Formats: sequence, structure tokens, C-alpha cells
Amino acid sequence: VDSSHLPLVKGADEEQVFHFYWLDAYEDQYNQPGVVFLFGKVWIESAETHVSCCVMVKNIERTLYFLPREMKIDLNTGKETGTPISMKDVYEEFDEKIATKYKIMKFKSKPVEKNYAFEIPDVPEKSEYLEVKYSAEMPQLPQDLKGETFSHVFGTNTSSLELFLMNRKIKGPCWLEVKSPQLLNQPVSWCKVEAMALKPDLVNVIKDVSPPPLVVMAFSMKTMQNAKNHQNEIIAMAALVHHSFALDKAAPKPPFQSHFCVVSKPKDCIFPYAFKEVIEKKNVKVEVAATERTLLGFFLAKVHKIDPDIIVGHNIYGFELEVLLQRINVCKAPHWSKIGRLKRSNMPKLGGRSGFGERNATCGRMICDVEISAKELIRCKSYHLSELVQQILKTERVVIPMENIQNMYSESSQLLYLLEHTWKDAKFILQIMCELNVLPLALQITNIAGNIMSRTLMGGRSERNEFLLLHAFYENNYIVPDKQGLVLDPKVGFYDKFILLLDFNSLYPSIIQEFNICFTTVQRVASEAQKVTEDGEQEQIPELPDPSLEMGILPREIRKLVERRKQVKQLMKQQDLNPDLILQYDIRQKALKLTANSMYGCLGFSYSRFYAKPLAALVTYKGREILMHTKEMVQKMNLEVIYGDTDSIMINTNSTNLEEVFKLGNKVKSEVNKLYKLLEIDIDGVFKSLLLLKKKKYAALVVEPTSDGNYVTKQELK
Amino acid sequence: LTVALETAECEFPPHLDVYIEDPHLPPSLGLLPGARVHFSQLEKRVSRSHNVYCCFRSSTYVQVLSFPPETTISVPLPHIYLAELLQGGQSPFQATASCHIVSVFSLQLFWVCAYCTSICRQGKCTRLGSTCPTQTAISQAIIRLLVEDGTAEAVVTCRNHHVAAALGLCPREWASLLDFVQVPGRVVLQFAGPEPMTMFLWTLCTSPSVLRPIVLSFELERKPSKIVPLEPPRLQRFQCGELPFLTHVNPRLRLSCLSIRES
Amino acid sequence: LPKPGTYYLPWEVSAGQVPDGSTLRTFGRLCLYDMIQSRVTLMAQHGSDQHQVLVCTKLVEPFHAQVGSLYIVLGELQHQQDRGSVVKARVLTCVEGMNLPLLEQAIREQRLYKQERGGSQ
Amino acid sequence: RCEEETPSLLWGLDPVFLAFAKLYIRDILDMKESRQVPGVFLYNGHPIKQVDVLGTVIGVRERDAFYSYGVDDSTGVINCICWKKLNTESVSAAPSAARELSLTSQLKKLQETIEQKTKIEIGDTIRVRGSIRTYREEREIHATTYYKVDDPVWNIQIARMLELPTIYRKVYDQPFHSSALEKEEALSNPGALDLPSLTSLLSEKAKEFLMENRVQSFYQQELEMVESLLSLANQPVIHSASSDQVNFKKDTTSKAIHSIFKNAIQLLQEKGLVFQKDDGFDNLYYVTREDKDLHRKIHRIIQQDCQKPNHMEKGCHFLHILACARLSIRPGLSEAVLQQVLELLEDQSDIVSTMEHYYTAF
DNA sequence: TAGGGTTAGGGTTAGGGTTA
Repeated sequence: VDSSHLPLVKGADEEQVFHFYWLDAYEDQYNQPGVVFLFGKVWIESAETHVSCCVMVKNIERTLYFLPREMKIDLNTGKETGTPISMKDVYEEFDEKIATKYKIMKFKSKPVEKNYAFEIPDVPEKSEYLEVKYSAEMPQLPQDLKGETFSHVFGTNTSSLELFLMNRKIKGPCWLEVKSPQLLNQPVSWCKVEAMALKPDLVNVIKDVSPPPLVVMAFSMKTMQNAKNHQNEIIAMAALVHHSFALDKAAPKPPFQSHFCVVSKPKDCIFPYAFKEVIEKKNVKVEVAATERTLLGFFLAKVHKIDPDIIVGHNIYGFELEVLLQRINVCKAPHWSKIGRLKRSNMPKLGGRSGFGERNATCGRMICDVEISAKELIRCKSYHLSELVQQILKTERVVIPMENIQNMYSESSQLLYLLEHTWKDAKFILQIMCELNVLPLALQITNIAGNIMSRTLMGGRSERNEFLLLHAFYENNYIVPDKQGLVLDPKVGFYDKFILLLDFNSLYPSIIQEFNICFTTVQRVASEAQKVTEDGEQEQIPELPDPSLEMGILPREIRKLVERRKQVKQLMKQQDLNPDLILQYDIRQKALKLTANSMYGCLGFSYSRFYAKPLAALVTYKGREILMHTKEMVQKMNLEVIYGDTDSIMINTNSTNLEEVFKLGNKVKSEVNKLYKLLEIDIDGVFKSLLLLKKKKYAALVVEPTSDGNYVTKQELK
Repeated sequence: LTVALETAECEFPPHLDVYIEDPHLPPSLGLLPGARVHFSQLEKRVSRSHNVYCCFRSSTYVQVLSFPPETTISVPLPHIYLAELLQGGQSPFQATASCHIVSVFSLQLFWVCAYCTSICRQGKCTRLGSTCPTQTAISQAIIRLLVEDGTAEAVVTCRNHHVAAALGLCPREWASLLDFVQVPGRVVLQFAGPEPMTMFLWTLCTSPSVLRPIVLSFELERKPSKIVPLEPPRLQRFQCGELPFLTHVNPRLRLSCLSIRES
Repeated sequence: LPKPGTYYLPWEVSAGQVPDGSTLRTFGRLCLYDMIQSRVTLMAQHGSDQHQVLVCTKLVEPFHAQVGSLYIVLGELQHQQDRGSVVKARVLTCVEGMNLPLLEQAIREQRLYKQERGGSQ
Repeated sequence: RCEEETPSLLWGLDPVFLAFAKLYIRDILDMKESRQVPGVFLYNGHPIKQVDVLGTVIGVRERDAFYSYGVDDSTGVINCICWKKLNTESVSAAPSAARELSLTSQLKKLQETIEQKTKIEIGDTIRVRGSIRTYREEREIHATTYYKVDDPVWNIQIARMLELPTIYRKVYDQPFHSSALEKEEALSNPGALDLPSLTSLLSEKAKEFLMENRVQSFYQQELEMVESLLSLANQPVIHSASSDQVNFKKDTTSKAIHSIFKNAIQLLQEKGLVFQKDDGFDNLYYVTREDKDLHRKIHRIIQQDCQKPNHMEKGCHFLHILACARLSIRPGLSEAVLQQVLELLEDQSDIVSTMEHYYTAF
């Protein structure tokens, strides 16, 4: 593969342009401000496959939104000078003060208009602002900058990557068209193809081709803790290799093509006699690592030659990532950057409690953790790997303490057994992840949200919701700010007869839809419960926004999601389709339902950038009101409620026949929907004989009816 | 042979090791400590850890200049502040300074085998019998302080009895503590960086009973013979007024302990 | 917050070379403890000259007395009509064995350095 | 002139930034602050973040969770703040063996010693370590640590107030540090001041220009006819040092430029970037980085373990590898060139180094 | 073929304006 030419693809505009599916984005403002790195895959006709390509864009101009004042205000005496405000006056003041004291040479200004409906005060609802475009080379203006004509400026410290991607309306990994290609004299990455892009306007969004296959690598290791200084170390490698894993269907078979292993020895013990002879007799493709530096170099070289894209493992971020980094640093392994894709030497400071440096160093590739995926997918008894295998594969997993490890080095066959155990563990984890199909689900979630692919893998629902809100508000010409439960006590009793349990669906989204809860449609003029100063035990919750008002912004998107879910559930009922299409529909709906769930958590979580306490307080008040209304109207029908929680409520039945339970549940569903059409309840389960013991504990024989009208009593305790 | 140079170019000569193998050269007469000798045409090689030393070859001539003095006299180490080591003008590598302890990083105590140096247990080795013909245990201790004199900051490492001297404990207390810790076998306190003993040491290490003004006689940790200029300034995010800011910083000095006394 | 305490050797304050109401800290050797009237007369030698300073003690009772010992007194000075100069004690500690010449040279050197730094402004 | 404070990006280069400085209390009262970063203070070009004071306590006040202390050091008075560390969840002992009973007794002794040491009354001697904070338009000293000093003879205070002026006169009343040198950023146009420095500067520029074109074979006159290289070489200092002939001023200037270019070329040669060949050409050199055949040969010989037996330890040392490469291909091979070849081979993930100067295959 | 293990490590924040 010659590096002096770029595999440009000719298009309808008779221009040899570059088409690629971007995957990862990187930036470094402290070293090369205004520089954005993009990673992706580009098809090669000569090799009849796709290879990694590097495209980097320079010449990024900052965007500012000055907030003008309606009246002139002196900056030294704080009094009005008696003159009005005009755009020319603002520009002249800016030129003679801001550029003079901040050394600003190049600047582009033009009066613009935007919309503001956030929680930040001292901002008019609608005004004619000014957009100042300048490079990042000059120092950034202070975030709290105030002038005679302008009281604030917006977008002071917004990331260049965000503005770059948002100015082109990009929704996650997608096909792109790259014009005006420039060759690179000195390659800076390990990718096969590197490109030099000069202007941000040379990209257009293409969504007409399915993404190409990627590389998924699964691996694990063994760790030994030194007794003298508690310095952990890594013993053996094991990994399973797949080359062309699909990203648009179920798990292909076979899920792997090859596997390799390498093991070493500690600083005291020695290898068993004739280990090379034993390997030759066994004929197993296992390498012997002479030293820890040797194994590290071999592992990194194998990774670089393979050049993977998706890496997976167990608790990698928690322990394995920093253990590997510490081992690399201590052993002084040359060219540590080969794990990622960029050639770097200044590794970020490890040991960060938040782990920011850990994710920063891992740029260029996709990293997935099985623990977070399992937590966000289903509910399990425990997060331990053996428990997951029991819940899925029903296979015993051996945990070997150091007592057996120390004498494990006695015979070669014992090491063969240990490495076989490690390889089996890797294969089991690979099977567990492939049957789960977490990666296609994450890809669909990213496509729906349009945010960064990598950030989804860490379970950052707040970030994806924030980016979705950013897309929605930018599509509506808005300015965003910068970045830094009731328990019910019903009638007390114990009932050993049948207990019917139900749970509402999307209580908070239903509340938002019914009452049009949105930033642009909710005011903050009340004295109800939440937002007032400390003057007594009385504060302010916003009242119900008027339904006759213009329908809100975020309810529009959640209604669009509901419509798409309804279309999907209408589509799946049709027969004679490929099973992979059915799986795609199911994962798509499930992604939609998780997005609907995360809609509430967008503002529920305290750390939200657009956190709005009044909206959360209103949501809680409406939920409590709905809960009390539902409980009262249910109990008016001579149906005592034994317990309820927000939206999951079970009603005492004191019956035995299952048909009566089903009919009563259907009647309850018919009754509850009358007041709220958008809010509906579902059969969560039926208990044959429920017994109550203490808080968060219950004993019941769960009802699992068959198609013959009968039921099977299965016991569940917690 | 450990020799110290002497030249007019630098008034602080660096130390140097001269290795004389004996497959063909028994030592010549006159080589004694405290005697000035002259050398010529030695073979230089670079160690694995980037050290400089001279090998003694067949093309080497040795000439003795002066005899050792009849009595051995000593000169106290010069007194200096810790700041002058960061200025490239004729800085010494052995000196004494008046400083004050800030905090600790870690503390380690050992009971190793007399032969294989493995961790002992109640007077027996982990690999006893296989590689141990006798039963004897010897204690070791490692500490890592962080001192300050008034114009700089450096990290100091002590070994053996120097940690006991630095903790301000009488020998009876040290012996009692070593006997008490002799039974478990090992105690590692990663008190900083990346059982009643734990709380006792945690209480002791963070009290003014140890953080006292001390007089330190320190030796530069990086041996003067070693050469490795590879240090560009780093960058971190010190913040004081609830407002982070970024600034470059020099690498931290590394020292070694020779003698610690109170004041 | 009070005003700081500047050092002053006994013979200067004995001659009244400080403004009234100033805060000073000096030294000397006790000679008599007038019990009823709460008055302390300490003395300090200077060659063939002996100087006397009167110390009110109304703010440090209870207070043990060590006859014929050195002392350090910190407070404010009030020029009385007939009694002359008396210092209002705020803290009064006892120090023994500390040599005077080191102290005198110490304040002399500190004053010299302060004046030297005062030569640039 | 408006005295500009040193930029915040160079504060850490000072050795004082991380230290506990000793100051007169009047100085810490009267010394100014910094606008770009509030919370830190600037004095005579030396930023200060931590201070250490000693004196006699003359004011005591207590609050809900923090103490108060007014210290005096014969020249001024400042407030002090000492937080009350929470001794929550007092540890309860157990009736273990005699060793644990003795250890608990020692723990109680240590606790009572600390409690006695930290008790403060009016008229004692206190030592304070910490930083500077401004609250309610007044200055205070937060305390990271503090303890009472027992000086019944006034030795430590006399020593302190004798030692401090020496510290000022030797460290504090000095212009500034020496970091990032001065003018070392570029060389203030290629003119510079030292002719060997001019040759050194020309060396990397010529190397970079050769790299940009990916030159495999070059002649010295081909580099000398380059206008940019001449302009970099043609400096006021080099013209003064090129006074060797008068009748041939142009010729002798060309000779001096040829000499400096050859000096840069041999400087590159000593780095192993370019080697030499015996082809009858004086000014012909080849860049070692692009010798693909040499890289393949070295990779093959390393795979064959440089003719070393397989049964011994895999890989070879630098010296044996150098000897094998010299004998197998060219007696004129230079050692820096082979070092560069080995480094480049390691870059392409061709071999692995178990440790320094010892490389093995896979 | 000559040093030991080579590891970078603490790097926040806390509140006045009061008596029997």
C-alpha cells in the first residue's frame, strides 16, 4: 500500500473525493488548539476490503454570541450615560476595548438573532445578538465578560469538536464526503491512510450505505500481586480474533478465527523442565515470554499488527486499564502509544479518581466493558463473572488464589491447564457478549441520539441526552449554556391469597406529554413548593403550563419517538421476514424505550448541564398527584391496595381463580386510562400466595399462566 | 575501586568506579584508600542503566603519586539550601541542609531469609529446606519522606536504622515493634500515591510527633557518574481559589539518606 | 486586633525616647514585687549604670514571682503625671539563662537590615 | 511603566512555588496580590503560595468548628484559622493478647501526648504553616499544621530572627530564576552570534529539508544550490568569519559556505542519519532511513539470531549484532547508522527488546 | 558486565454577628 496517494472515490460532481465512515473523534486544545482528529474506515478496491483512515481538519474559527444591553451602562461608575444602543456602537466599543486589551487581530462580526429559554437569568427572551468569529490562537475572552453595550457573551469555552460536528449536522458515525484532499508529509498515526483536511466545510453527510464490517477483539489476563511491595503484575495473554464481524445482524458463526497466548515466569520461580519440548510435543501455539518487557512488547506488537477497532473485557476501566498502564510505565515498554492509534509519548497522569486520563489515553479505538453492559441491559443476582456465566451459560468458573498459583509453575502440563482455563474464560465472555448483541444495540442508540459513539459505551445517558437536546435546540436556533420519590402507606395487612401486580409505563414521559412540560413553555412565577429563598418553609413549584399554549420542543421529540415506536410495532406484526430484520426491529424498539426512559433522567440527574429544578419538582408533584388519584379511584371499587410505589402498584384480590384476576386487571386498566389516555398500565405479574416479611422483602408464588388457562406456581424470594 | 576525580575544570569532581579483573592482572602494590594514584589509557563502557565506568585492560599504565596519610582526618559536609541544586552553576552532590518534614508516602517492614531473602514467617522461610539450610531472619525497613527547607521541595528515602532514627523512637520501641510485626511477616502501607497496626501507623504518621524540624545530611540519589538528560517540563492543574489553572513544573528531586539528627 | 510590639533596650525607654501610648517589648531583671499596690520594679544593668522600669500587673494575676531573675514584658506605655513611665502588662513570661549579648546583637542586626532595605525607598 | 506580573504559565519554574516560605508578618501584610489568579500573591517577582510564621499568641477566640488565633512576630499581627478535625467514631479496644493491650496503651499515650501538645493559651509560642486567604477585606492564614513550641530559654526564636535576614539577602532579594533561558526560542533571525551555533542550526534545517523530499541520494552541491539553505547560511556573522582570501572574495565565500555545509553533513553522519559508500564520489551520501534492503537484511539476520545458536538465549547484544552486520554486508558500516536501523525496525513492530541493547524475534 | 529495581506519587473544600 503506497502512502503517496489517497484512494479517492469519484462522485457525481466529477471530483475524486474521499468517502469514509467515521468512527472516533479526538482533540487537544492544550497542545494544538483548533485541531480535530477523525478516525474511520475507507473501502479499498485493490484489497477488496476496508482499512482505517485518518482525516484531520485545521483552521477552526471560534463562535461567540454577545448579549447586548438595552441601555448603555458605564463600566467604571455603573450608571447610564443617557445614550441608546446600536450595532455600530457595540462593534466600535468591542474594537476599541476588547481587541485592544486582548490582542485580537482577525475578527468577523455580524448582527444575528437567537432564542433563549434556559434557566440563566439577566437574558432577554428574544434579542438581536452579535456573532464574532475568530481563531483560537488568540487568548479566549473571559467567560464573565461584560461591556458598556453587552452584558454577556455566549459560547466562550465550548469545545471545537462540538461546533465542528454541529455546523455540518452530523448524527454519530455516518458516511461522509471529503473534498479537496491534501497529502501528509509526516504520518502521525498508525492508520493505513492519513489525510490532510484544510477547511471544515468540505464534508457532507451521507446515509445511503450500510457501515462496513469492523474488528472486534476479546482478551483477558491473569494478575499476580507481589508480596514485598504489593506491586501487581500480569502473567499470561489470551485473545480470540475475528476479522469481519458484522454490525447489522446477529452474531455470525464462527465468532472467531484464531487465538494466541503467551506466558512468563516470576522473579523467583523458574519454568518447568523442557518446557519447549513439552510445547513441541503438545503442538500448541503458545509463546514463552522471557521477561515482562518481552511479553508487553509482543502483546503490543500483535495488537498493532492486528489493528483492532472494538475491544472488550471484564472490568477493564475499573482495574485492567490502569494495571496495564502501570505495568507499561514501570517496564518502560517503548512506544506505549501503539495501544491506541495516535503516536504520542506524553501519557496522561494515571491514578485519577474519575479516570479521565484513562479514557483520554484510550483514544482511537472502541472499548466496551461487560459489567456496565450487563447492568444497563438486564437485572442479575450479582455482577460477578461466574454469576453471569451461570445465568447465561450455566458453566462453573474456577477462581484460583495465589496459593495454587505459586506452585502452579511446578509442571508444564499444569501451566497448559491454566492457559486452557484462561482461553476458555475468554471464549465464554466472547460468547456471552455475542449472544447479547450489545454492540449493534449501542450502534442503534448512537444513530438515534446522534452523539459520540464512544461516550455511549460508558453508559453516559446524561451525555447522550444532553447532546440530543443540543441537536434539538440548534435545529430550532437556540443558545445553550456553558459547562463547569414517595413511599405509599396504605391499609396495613397480610393477605396469603392471590395478589395481582401492575406497573405503569413511562410515567414521567406521559406527564410531560399530557401537560406539555418544556423549557420554552413553562414559566417560573408561583409560590408552590420548590424554588424560593430560605424565607420560611415555603417555596415555588411552577404550575401547570397552559395546554392551549404552543406545543413544546422536547415533547415534540418524545412524541416523534413514540410515533416511531408505534410504526415499528405495526411493522413487526407482518409475517414472512428475515429473522435478522426481526432482531433489528426488536433492538430498535428497545433502544427507543431506553431513550424514553433517559428522557426523564436528562433533567433528573443533578449533574445535568441544563439541569432545571422547577421542572423536576413539577414532575414529582404531578407523579404524586397521579399516584394518589389512581389509588383512591382503585380503592373506591372495593379493591384495597396493599402497596404502591410511584407507578408500580399491586391490588389485593383475595381470590384463587386466575380468570377473575385477569378480568379484574383488565377492568382496572380500562378504569385508569379514562383520566389519562397517554398513560397506560401493564400486567407486571400475578402472585399466587404473597407473604410479607419486612422492608423490601416479600415471599410469593409467582403466577406464570400457560395457553390452556392454567398457571404454574413458581417461588421467588428477596 | 571507587575513586574521586580531581580537575581544575570542575571544583566538584564526580565519582567513578574502576573495575580491575584478575584473569591476567593481580593487583599492583600501593593501591590503598586515601592514596593519590594516576591512571592512563583505560577502557570505557556504558552500563545497562546508563552508567560510566572504566575497565582495566592490557594497555593500562598505573603510577602511584603519594602515600596514604598516617592519620585519617575528616571534613564536615558543606551547608547549603535545597534551592541551589536547580541552578546549573557548580552544584555539589553531597551536602547537609536544615529542613522540615511535611508528610510521608509509604512505610515497609520486612523479615527476609538469611540466604534466599524470601519473606520469613516466625523464623522460617517460605521456601525453607528447598533453598535454605539454616533458620535465621533479618529485618529490613523502607520509608519515603517529603521534606522542605525553605526555598525548595524534595523527596528523601531512608533505609535500615535510619527510618528508626527518623521516627524519633528509642531502640527499645523499635525492637518491640519489630518483634510484634515479626509474626504476620509483612506490612505494606501504600499511604499515598497510586488490624491495629494500620490505625496505629496511620495515627503516628500524621501527627506533630514526627513532623519536626530536623537536620539532614543527604546524598544525591542519581549517581554523578550516571548521565541521562531527558527531562522536559510537565504540566498540572494546581488550584487555590476554587479556580483551576495550568502551569509547568520541574521534575521532583530525588535524594538518599545518610544521617538524620534532631534539633 | 492590637498594635505590634517593637523591641527596645532598657536604657532607651528609661530615658523616655518613645511616644506616649506606643506598644513596646523589653527585658530586665526583677528587683521588687510590691504586693498590695500591684507594682513591679525590674532593673537592668548597663556598665556602671542601672535603669528602672515600672510595670503594672493588673492583667496577669495570679502571678508567681522569682526574685532576682530575668523577665520579658510586652504591653503599652502610659506617661503618668508623677510616677513617670509605666507599662501596662499584657503578657509577662520568665526566661533564664538566655544571654543578653546575643539578643542585643540580634536586634541591632535586624534594625540595620530594616534601615538598609529602607535606603531604596 | 505598568509593571506586568509574570505570566501564570511560568510560575512553577520557580523553586519557591511549592515551598513554605519564611516572611516578616509586615511583609505578608503589605505585599500585593495577583489579578489573573485570585487566591495567590506575588512579591518581587516570586509568586508565593505557602507561608510559615512563628511568634507569641496574643488573641484567642473559639467558634463552632474553627478556632481563632492572633499571632505576633515583633512587627505585625495576623489572624490564624485552625479547623477542628473530626475525631468521629472513637475506636473501641478489644480484650486481645498482652501485645495488643500494650499497643493500645501506647496508642492512648500518643493520643494524650497530641492532646497536650495542641493545647494553646495566651502567652505561649506557636508555629503555623499554611497558605493565604482574603476574607471580609482582611488577610488570614489557613493552617495545614500547627503545634506549640516549648522554648523556656528563647533559643529557637532568636535563631529564627537571626537566620531570616540571611535568607532574604541570599534568595528573596534577587532578580528572578533561570528557566527556559533567554532568546533560546528560535535564535532571533538566523544571524545568531556563534558560528558553530550557526552550523548546528543549519544542520537540522538541512536534515528536515532532505526529509521533506525523502531524498535517497544527494550531492553536496545539490544542497548548496538551494536558495533557502544559502539564505539560512548567509548571515552577518558568517561573512565576517569568511575572510580567508581577498582576490577571490566570492570564491572564498563559496568555499566557506561549502565548509559549513560539509560540517552540517558530517554532523548528520555522526548521528547515523546518512552513511557513506565507496563509489568514487566525495560528496555522495544516502539517507539510512530509506534503505529498505538494509532493513530487510537486518531483520533476516535478527530472525536467524545473528548466527548465534538457537539452544542458547534468543537474541544478541548490541556489540555482537554490530559485528555480524559489519561482516555480513559492509565493513564500512557505522555504529550510529546501525543504531538508527535497529530503532526504525523496532518502530515497524519487527522485533521486541527484552531489555537495553538486546532484541529478540517472535 | 557492574544499581539498586526502573513506579509517580500528597496537589480540595470547610465560616460571626451574641448576654444570664
